[PDB]
Amino acid sequence: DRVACAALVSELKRRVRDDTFFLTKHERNKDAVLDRLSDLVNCTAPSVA
Amino acid sequence: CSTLSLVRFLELGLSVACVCTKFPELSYVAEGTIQFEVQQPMIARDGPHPADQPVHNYMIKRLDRRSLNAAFSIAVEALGLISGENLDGTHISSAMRLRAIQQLARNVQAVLDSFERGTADQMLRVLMEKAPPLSLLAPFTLYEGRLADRVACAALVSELKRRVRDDTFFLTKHERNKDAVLDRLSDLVNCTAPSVAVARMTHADTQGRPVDGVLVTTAGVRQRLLHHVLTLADTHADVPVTYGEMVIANTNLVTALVMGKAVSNMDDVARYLLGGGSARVRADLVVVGDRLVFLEALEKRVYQATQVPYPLVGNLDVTFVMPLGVFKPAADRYARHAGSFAPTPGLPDPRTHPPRAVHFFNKDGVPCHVTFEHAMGTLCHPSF
Amino acid sequence: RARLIRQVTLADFCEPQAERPGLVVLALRHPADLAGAAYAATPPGKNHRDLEEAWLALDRASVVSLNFLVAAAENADDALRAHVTTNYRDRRTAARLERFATVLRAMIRSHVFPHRALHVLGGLLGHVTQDRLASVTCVARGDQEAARTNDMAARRSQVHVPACALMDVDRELRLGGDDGLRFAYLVFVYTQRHRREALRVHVAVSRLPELGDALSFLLAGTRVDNAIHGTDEADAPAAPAAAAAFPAYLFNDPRSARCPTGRLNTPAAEALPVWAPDMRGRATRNSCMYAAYVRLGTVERVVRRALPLAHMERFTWDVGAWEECFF
Amino acid sequence: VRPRWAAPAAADQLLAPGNADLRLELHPAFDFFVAPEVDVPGPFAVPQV
Amino acid sequence: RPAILPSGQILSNIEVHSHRALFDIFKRFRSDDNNLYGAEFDALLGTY
Amino acid sequence: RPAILPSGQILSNIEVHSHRALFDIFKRFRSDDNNLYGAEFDALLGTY
Amino acid sequence: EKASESYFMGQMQVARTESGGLHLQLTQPRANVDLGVGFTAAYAAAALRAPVTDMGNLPQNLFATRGAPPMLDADADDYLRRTVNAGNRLAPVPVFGQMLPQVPAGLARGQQSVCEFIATPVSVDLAYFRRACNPRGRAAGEVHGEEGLMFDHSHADPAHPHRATANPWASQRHSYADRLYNGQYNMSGPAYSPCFKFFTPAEAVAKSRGLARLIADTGAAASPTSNGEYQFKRPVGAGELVEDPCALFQEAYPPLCASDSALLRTPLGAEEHFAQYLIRDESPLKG
Amino acid sequence: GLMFDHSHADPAHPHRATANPWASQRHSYADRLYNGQYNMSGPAYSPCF
Amino acid sequence: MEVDIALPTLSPGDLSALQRCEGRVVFLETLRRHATLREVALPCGGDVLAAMAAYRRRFAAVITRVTPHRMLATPLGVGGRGQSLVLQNTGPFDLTNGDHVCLVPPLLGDECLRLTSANLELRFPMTLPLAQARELTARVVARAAETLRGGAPARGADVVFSNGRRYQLPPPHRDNAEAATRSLVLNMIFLLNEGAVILLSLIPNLLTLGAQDGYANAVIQLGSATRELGQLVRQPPPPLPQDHARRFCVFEALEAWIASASRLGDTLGTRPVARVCIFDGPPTVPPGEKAAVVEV
Amino acid sequence: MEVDIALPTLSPGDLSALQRCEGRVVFLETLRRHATLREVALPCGGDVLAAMAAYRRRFAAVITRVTPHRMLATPLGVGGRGQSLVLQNTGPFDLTNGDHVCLVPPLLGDECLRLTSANLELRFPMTLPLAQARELTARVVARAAETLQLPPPHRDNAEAATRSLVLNMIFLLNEGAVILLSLIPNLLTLGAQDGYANAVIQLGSATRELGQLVRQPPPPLPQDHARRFCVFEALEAWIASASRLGDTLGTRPVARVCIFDGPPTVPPGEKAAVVEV
Repeated sequence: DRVACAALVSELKRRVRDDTFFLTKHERNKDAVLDRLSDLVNCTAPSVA
Repeated sequence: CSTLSLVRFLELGLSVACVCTKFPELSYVAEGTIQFEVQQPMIARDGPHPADQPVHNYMIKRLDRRSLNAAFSIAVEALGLISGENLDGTHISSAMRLRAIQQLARNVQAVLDSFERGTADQMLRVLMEKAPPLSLLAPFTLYEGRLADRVACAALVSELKRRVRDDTFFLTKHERNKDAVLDRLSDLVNCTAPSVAVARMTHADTQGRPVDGVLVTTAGVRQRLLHHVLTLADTHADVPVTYGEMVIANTNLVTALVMGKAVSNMDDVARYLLGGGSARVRADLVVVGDRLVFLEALEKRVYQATQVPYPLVGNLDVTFVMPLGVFKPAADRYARHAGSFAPTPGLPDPRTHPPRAVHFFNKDGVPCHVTFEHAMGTLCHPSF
Repeated sequence: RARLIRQVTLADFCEPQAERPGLVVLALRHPADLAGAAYAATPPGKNHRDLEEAWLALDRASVVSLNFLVAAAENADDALRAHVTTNYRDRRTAARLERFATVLRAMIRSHVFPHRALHVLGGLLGHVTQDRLASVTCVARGDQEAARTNDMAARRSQVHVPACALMDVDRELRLGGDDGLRFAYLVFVYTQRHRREALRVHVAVSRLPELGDALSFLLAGTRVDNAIHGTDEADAPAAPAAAAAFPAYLFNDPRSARCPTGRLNTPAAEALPVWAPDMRGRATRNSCMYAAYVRLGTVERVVRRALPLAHMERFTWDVGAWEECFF
Repeated sequence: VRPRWAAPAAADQLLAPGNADLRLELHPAFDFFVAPEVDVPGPFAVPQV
Repeated sequence: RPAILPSGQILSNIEVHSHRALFDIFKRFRSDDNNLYGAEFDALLGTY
Repeated sequence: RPAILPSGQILSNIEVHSHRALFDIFKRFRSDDNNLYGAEFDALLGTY
Repeated sequence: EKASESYFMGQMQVARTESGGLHLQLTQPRANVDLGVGFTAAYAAAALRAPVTDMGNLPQNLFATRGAPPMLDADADDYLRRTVNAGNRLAPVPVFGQMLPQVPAGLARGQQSVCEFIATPVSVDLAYFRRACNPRGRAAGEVHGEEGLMFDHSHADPAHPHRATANPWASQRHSYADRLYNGQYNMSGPAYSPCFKFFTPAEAVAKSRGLARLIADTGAAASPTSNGEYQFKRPVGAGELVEDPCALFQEAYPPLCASDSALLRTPLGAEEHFAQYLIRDESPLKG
Repeated sequence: GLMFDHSHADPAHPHRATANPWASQRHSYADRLYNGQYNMSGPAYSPCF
Repeated sequence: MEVDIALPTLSPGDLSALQRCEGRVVFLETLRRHATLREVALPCGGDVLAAMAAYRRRFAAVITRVTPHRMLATPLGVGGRGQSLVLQNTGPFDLTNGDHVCLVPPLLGDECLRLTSANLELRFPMTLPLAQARELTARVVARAAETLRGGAPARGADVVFSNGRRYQLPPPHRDNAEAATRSLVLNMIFLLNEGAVILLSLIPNLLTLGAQDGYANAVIQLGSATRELGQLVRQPPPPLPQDHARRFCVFEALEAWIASASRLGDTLGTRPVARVCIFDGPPTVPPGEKAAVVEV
Repeated sequence: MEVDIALPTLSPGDLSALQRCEGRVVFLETLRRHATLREVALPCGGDVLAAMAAYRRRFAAVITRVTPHRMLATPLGVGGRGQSLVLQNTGPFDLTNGDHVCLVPPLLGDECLRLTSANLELRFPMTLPLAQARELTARVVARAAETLQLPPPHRDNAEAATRSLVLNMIFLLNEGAVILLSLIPNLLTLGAQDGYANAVIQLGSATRELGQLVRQPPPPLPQDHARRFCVFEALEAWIASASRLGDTLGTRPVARVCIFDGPPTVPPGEKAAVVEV
C-alpha cells in the first residue's frame, strides 16, 4: 500500500543523515561500534550452500 | 531449488501458555461451559459490630468458536494427467505426469504445514486481546478490596491518569539505567496470578524446577534485552510430546444421545457415585524476579517470508488538543525580561496584538501551522 | 437432467389426449385481476367495461396449448382450424374458439395486452385425465428429450410447432449467415383500430440475440398504420396555443427576469413568462405498441414434414422475460 | 465577470492547487493572458472572435 | 428427543387426530422431517 | 446445581468480586444456601 | 502463565468445489476458553517505532455531510461551495457514483489525520490547556461520575469544582458543538471525526458493572478508522486491534505548540512573553 | 503524473501546491534551462540537471 | 458452496423465533465458508433506496435448517446446474406456479426480527412476482406523489388484485412510510422531470405540432429512417464563459441525466433471481408458506 | 459445448505472444463447433460507437487453451448461467469482488496483437465494471449528440445513437407526466426545509434552472379524471424504460465476479475467477 512505503521513505531519509559515518563520530560509545558491525553482519542473508 | 523449513507447534516455547486437547466431536457440541467454585477466606474482627459468615460463590465461563482454512487449487491440464484419463501412451506423457504429481505433493506439503503456524498465530491473537496493559494494571492490584467508597475510586483514577502517561515506554526513554528495566520486568512477571494446576504439562528445565510462563517479543527488544540486562539460564528444556484427548464413550454416549448433555469426567463421577514421553528441544530460558520463563521471538521461526503482519507491533492512540485564538487576561501579559524580542526600530510591535494562529511540529520536525482560514470548512456552512 | 412442472387443471384449452406430446403450453392468468385492471387501464373515449362482458360471455381452467391459441387469431391456415375443430373430442369447442377470439380482440382494445396475461411453460409430455379434468406435465429447463414419456412407443419426444406460424428471420432478412445454433422467440403482433383489430402470432428463430430493430423493420406496416389510427376517439383540443412553445432563448440570457426560491406563492413575480405544456390526445407509448416477444431457448434445426408441422431439433428450454416493442 | 488582473488574486490562495493563475505565471519577466484573436489596435466594438 | 428403545407395543390401532383431547403435546409431521437426525448436545468440560 | 468431583484444583486465591467482569453468569451467597440440597429430577416412565 | 488457555482442536474436513481448476478448501473448527480466575496475561509496550500516521493538519470539510438544511438563496450556497472547496483537498468532487474525495497522488508520510474546530469564548482560562483537558469542559466521561453527569449543570464540574463548565457553547444538551459531533444527530459524514468519542453518551445502554471491564476493554478495542491514504470511516464489522487510554478517561493531551514561530527555537526559555503564549508538551511522549 | 500537474498539492508541504511558480510548471523559465530533452547543454557540469 | 453462520447463543423462546424463519433470504458479504450473525444484519428501520442499492453489492442466500449452534445458508448467484431449493414466500400477496420472483426491500409497512437477547435486528426482503412488483413500486411512489402536491389525498383506487382477492395496500404511515420512502419518490420524480425538460429543450417546437397529425407523423418519421426533419434538434444557444454564475451547457446536463438514469434503472432489481417450479403440491402457494423453487 | 478455433502456421515471434492471451474474449458470428481464426477477427480500431453497436449483434466467447495447432473457446451465454470460468482483466480500473463486468471497445487503439505472418490483427475488448461503463457510454453518446484519449465520431452512425436516445426520451412524455411536471416549484420548496431533499437534486440540475425562471398554471384535468389515474401509468412506464435504458446504448453486464480465496480486489492485467449471468 501507499501508507507503508510513505513511512519507509520517511525513515530512510532520516537514517541516511544520522548514521552515514561511524568510528569517526562515535568513538566514545565503544558499544555502538560493535552494535553497528553486528547489524551489518546479520543484515545480509546466506547464499546457496 | 529450495526446501521447506518445517515447524511443529509443541517444540515452540509458546506451547506452555495453553493446554491443547483433541476433541473430534467438537463439530457437534453446542455451547459448552466450565464451572468454577471459589471460597474466600475471612478474618475475625471483634467488638460491637456483628460478625459475618464465610462467603461462597459459583461461576461459569462459556466457549467461543474459531476456525482455520487454506485453499489448495490444482489446475486443469494437470488434473487431466493425474487421473490417467488424459494420459497418452508415450515416453513423454509419463514424465509430465510425474512432474504434475510431484507438484501436487510439494503443494500438499506446504498446505498441511500451515496448520502449525496457524495455531502459533492464533495463540498470540487470543492472548493479546485478553491482556490489559501493565500501566493500567499495577495500581489496580494496589487498591484491591478498597474500591467501595467513591474517594478510593477517585484516588485510583487520579493515579491511573499519571501511570498511563509516565511509564508507557521503557528501554527507549531509559537507555542509561539498567535496574529500572529489571524492576519493570519483575513487576510485569509478578502482577499476574497463577492459574489451575494440571499434571499433563510437566514443562521442565534440563535440571530442576518447572517453567512458569512465556515472554514473547520482537527480535529488536529481545536483542536489546539479551545483551545488557538479562542473562541466559540454559539452552534446552524437556517438554511434552503428546497431545491431550477427550472422547465420549460408553457413559457420556447414552447421556448425550437421550438427555442432551455429557460431562467430561463422567466415568470418574460414575465410579465414585456407585462403589465401582518428554522430548528434548532447544529453547532459551531466563530467570526474572523469582520465576523461570521462556524468552522467545517468533518473528523468524514463524511469520517469516509471508504476507501477514507480526501481531506484537501494537498501536497507541493519542488525541492532541491545542487552543487557537485565546487572548490572555490583562494581568497576565508581561515580559520576563525588559529586553524582549524587540522588533525592528521604528515599526509597531506585533507582539502585543491578539494572536490568530498556532505553530507546532510535524512528524519529523518541519513546522506546519494552523490559522483561522482553515476553519472555513466548519464556520462556513448552513449547519452553523 | 431436466426439471418439470405439474399443474392440475381443466380440459378447456389444452387437451393432452387429443395432441401427442411435444408442443408448448401457456399459463393463463386469473381473469379477475385482468377485468379489474381494465377499469383503470382502458384509454379515454373507449369502452371501460367491454372486457368484463367479453369474459362473462365465456362461462379453474388455466393452461392453453399454443396449438389452440394460434387457431383463434387472424393468421392461421384453415387446415389447422379443421384439425382443432374435428380432432378435439370436446363439446361446444368451435363456439369456445369464437368466444376466445372475441376475448383477445377485446384485450387489445382495452390496452391490457395479452402478453401481460399469458406466461409460457415448456412442452407437455404427460397427463392423466379424469372426466373433464387433466394434470399436464411440461419441461421447464434443460433439453426436451431428457424427459421420459409413458407412451412406450416413443419414450423421448421432440417439439412440434404449427408450420403455418413459424416465421424464420435470417433467411428472411438475408443476413448471408450460416445456420449454426439459433435462438427461438415467440412473438405477438398487435394492431389497433377501434372495432376493427386483430392479433397475429408467430414463432421466430434466428441468431439475433436482440430483436429490437429487426422487428421494427419486419413489422413496418403495422407500426406505421398503428401510430396514426391509434389515438382515435380521443378528443384533442383545437390548434395548440403559441404559449406551448417551450422558450429556449431564455436560458443563457444574462439580463432576464429572475426569481429566487422561497418567494413563489403570489408575490410581485408575475413577470415570469407563462408556458403551458399541453398534451391531451397525442400518441402515448401504449398507443404505439405493436409487438411483444419473449425468448424461448436455443435450436439446432427445423425440418418440415407431416396437416403441416415443424419438428424442432435439440430444443433447450430457457424461458426469459417479456419484452415491449413500441418504438 | 471580474477581470483577474484588476482584483488582486491573493497572498497564499494564489498558490492553492485550484486557481487558474499558476497556469499563466511561469516566468519572472513576461506576462501571459487570453485575448481576442484580432490585431491591435482594432475596431471600437470588441468582436466575438 | 424421540425415543430409542420402545418399551411395549400398542395393541389396537385408532385414528389419532380424532382423539387429540386425551394428550397434552401433539405433533404429526408428514414424513421424515429434519429435526429427527440432529444430535447436537451441550456439556460442561471442566469443574474446578 | 453444583459439581460433585472437581477436575482440578485452583492454584491461587484472588479477590473474585472485583474481577466479576470476566465471567458470564455467577452468584454468591452468604453461607449455606438452601436451594443446593433438595435436587429433584424428571423421569419419563415408559415409551410405546 | 503456566496454563492460561484451554484449547480444543476439532477434526479437519475438506470442502471441494469447481472454480479453470478444482479448489480444495480445508478447514478445522477449534475453540478456546480462559480458565484462570483473574488476569493471566499482561503486556508492557516497551519500545517505540515511527508514528504510522502523519501528525500534520487537515481541515475537515463539512460539505461532504448531509442533514443540515441548506440556505434559501441557491446563489448564496453555490457561492459558498465554490469558495470553500477551492484548493481544499477532500472536497467532494462529483466523480461518478460516489461524490467522494479523489485519490491523491504522492504521500509525504503516513495517512494524514483530520482536525476539528470547536467554538469557545475568548475569556476561557489558558491554564485549562496546560494539563490534560477535555474539549468539552465538562470532564464527565464515565470512569469518574455516575449517570446524569454528562449534561447536568446544577452539579459542579468534577475536574474544576469552582466553575460549572469551561465552554457553555459546548456542554449543554442541544448546544452548538453537541449538534455537530454527537451520535444521535445524524450529521456524520465519510470523514473521521476525531472528537466523535467525546460528545456521545450512547453507551448509556452499555452501563459498566466493574472497573475491570473497562481495563480489559481498552488495549483491545477495535480500530474505528481505515487504512487508506486519509482517515476515512470504516465499517465496524471488519475492525483491527488498537489500544487507546483516551476512551477510558475522555481526556486529551496538549502537544508542543506555541503562538508564534519565534518561541519554538532551541533556546526555549520563557513560556509566556506577551499576548503570545507557549504550551509545553505533557503527553505520554516526552521523548 | 505528479511532477507537472498542479491540481494535486505538494506531496511535501500539502498546504500549498508549489513553492515556486517559476520553476515547476512545464515550460517554465527555470525549466527551459536545465531540462534534459530541451537541448541547451554546454561543456560545464550542471548540478541541478 | 454452502456457508454456515456462527450464532452467539441468545436464549430459549427467541431461538424458536429464529427457527421459524427457516425459509427467507439473507444477503451475505463475501463467499467464505464462515460468517458471524453480526455481519448479516441491517437496522430494520432504514432507507429503502440505500438498501436496494446495497442488495446489488452482496449475494443472496436462503436460510436452510438452523440449530442452536449455527445456521446454514446457500448462495444463489454462483451455483452448479441450478439445483432446487425451498423458499418461504413473504410478500403481501401470493405467487402462482411458473413465474419469476424478485427481491425488493420491505416497501410497505415493515416486519423485522428483533433479537433482543443478542441486540441486533434483521430485515428479510419481500418476495414478489415480477410484474406485480414492478407495478407495486409505481403504486407506492404515485400515492406519495399525489400526496406531495396537497391535492385530493384519497381516490379509493390504491388497491391491487392478485388471484381474485383484493388487497388493501396498508396506510402509508405505519412504520415509517412517510420517512423511509421519501428518498425513493424524490429520486424518481426528479429524474423524470429532468428527462422531460432536457428533451423539450433540445426540441423546442415539439408541443406545438398538430394535435393528431403532426406529433404522430414526427414520431413515426423518427422511428423510421434518417429524414429526421433536418436537425430536428435546433442548435441550442451558445453558453456563457463558464465563470458567469448562470452558465448552462445543455449537453453536459444530458450526459449527467443519462448516467443517473442508467444507474437508477440498474438499482431496482426487476431482473429475475429465481423461478417457481413447484411440483407435487397445491398449485398456488399462499403467503407465509414454503414453495419449491429452482434458481434461474 | 466448446468452440474450437483452428490456427494457421505461425512464426515463433508471435505464437509466444498469442500464448499470453489466455484469458481474453473474442466475438464469433455463428456458433458452429469449428471455426477458423481468420473468421473471428475485427479490423483495427475505429469508431468506438460503431464497435459498441456491433457487440450487441454477436455473442462473445472466452478462450482457455492455446496449443501449437488448436485454440479452444467457450460460448459465453447461450444456455448457461453458472459455468464458472476465468478471464483476465484488461481495463484500467481494477474491478473488485461483488460487481458485474461489461465489455467495452478499447480506447486510443494501441491494443492490437498485430500478427504479420497471418496478415491480420485482433482487438480484444476491455472489461470494465458496470458503474463506470455506464458513465463512459453516457459521455460518448452525449458527445455524439453534440455534433448535430478521444476519437471523433463519424456522423453516419452517431445519428443512429441519437435516434435511439431521442425515442427512449420522447416516449416519457405522457398526459400523466405533465401532472408530475407541475410540482417543480413544490419540489424545490421541499428541497429547502430538509437536507437529504436538497442532496438528491444535482448542482447543474437542468431543472432548478427552470423552476426559478418559468411559472406554469394548474394542469388541465384529463379526460375522465374519475375512472382512471394517470400519474401511476406514467411512473410505471418510466420504470419500465429506465430499467432497460442503460443496455440499449451500451451492453448488458455479462458476468459477475466471485472469488473464494484470493484477495478481494484484483489489479489490471491479472486473471480473476468469474461466473456469468
